[PDB]
Amino acid sequence: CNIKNGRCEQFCKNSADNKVVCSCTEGYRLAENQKSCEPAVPFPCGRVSVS
Amino acid sequence: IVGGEDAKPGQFPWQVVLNGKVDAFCGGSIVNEKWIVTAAHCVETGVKITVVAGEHNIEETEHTEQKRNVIRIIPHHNYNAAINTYNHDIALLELDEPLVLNSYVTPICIADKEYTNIFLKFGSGYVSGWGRVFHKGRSALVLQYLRVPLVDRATCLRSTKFTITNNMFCAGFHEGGRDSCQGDSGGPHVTEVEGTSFLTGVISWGEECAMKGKYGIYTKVSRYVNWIKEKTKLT
Ligand SMILES: *C[C@@](*)(O)[C@H](CCCNC(N)=[NH2+])NC(=O)[C@@H]1CCCN1C(=O)[C@H](N)Cc1ccccc1
Ligand SMILES: [Ca+2]
Repeated sequence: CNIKNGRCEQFCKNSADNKVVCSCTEGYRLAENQKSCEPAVPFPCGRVSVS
Repeated sequence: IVGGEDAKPGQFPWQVVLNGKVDAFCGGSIVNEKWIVTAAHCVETGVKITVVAGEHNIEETEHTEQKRNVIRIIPHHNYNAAINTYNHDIALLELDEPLVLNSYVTPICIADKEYTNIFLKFGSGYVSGWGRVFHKGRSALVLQYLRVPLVDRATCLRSTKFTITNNMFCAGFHEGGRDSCQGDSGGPHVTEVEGTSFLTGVISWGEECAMKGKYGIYTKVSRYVNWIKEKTKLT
């Protein structure tokens, strides 16, 4: 998780064998690329959606 | 907010205003549909308070506002253990009926202790509110916001005779002119992490507003995120 947060968009934890597990805050889901966070509810926290 | 600018509607959809024996006396942030996080010094006493989410212009109607009554107030248990220190200046407000989340009414994200502190140390946060726009001057009609840089602890300490605890941080500009101010207390200090905003502070106290050599003082939310999560659970 040392550099660029393991390339996790939100949260990174050190697992084993040099590798990472990313995770996201409530209302988001770990995207299939296993790094990014995607909305899992209609109005997830912390997001501007008015445009 | 001194030296800030007008928010757009929905730009800070976690921001709420508090109304009571004084109108627009403090701000807060939406934790979830039932809970607001604010400053404990805004809600000493069991006097009645209302919360307005989806607020933009406090003298006009936007048809985005949601007004709720506060039925329970939980100041941090160590607030006012020591008088007039403003240590642990943070409180939770439970609403009588859930907010309805929408583009104008949206929670702020709250990371764990480690990541809230990492986000704070990114060093640039947004503060917002309807407080004074000049020191000893009038309050804002339209929500104001301002980006403030984090200030290092030693500089923070030298800037004031009052004590800065490890539950506080400083933010503002070495040259002054831009600051939170009276009426902004309880509102958010937030850090934007790739388009998602996280709560990193609560607007707490200062000496005058926007004076050169002085900084705004903020409650350090990383120290309180376990407590926030414990008390605001939905079931
Ligand atoms: C309750 C909040 O609206 C308010 C926020 C002020 C933020 N100021 C800056 N410059 N960012 N906080 C307060 O009013 C708190 C709690 C009550 C006292 N207080 C202060 O900020 C006083 N100004 C602290 C003080 C300084 C010098 C002498 C006496 C008191
Ligand atoms: Ca309005």
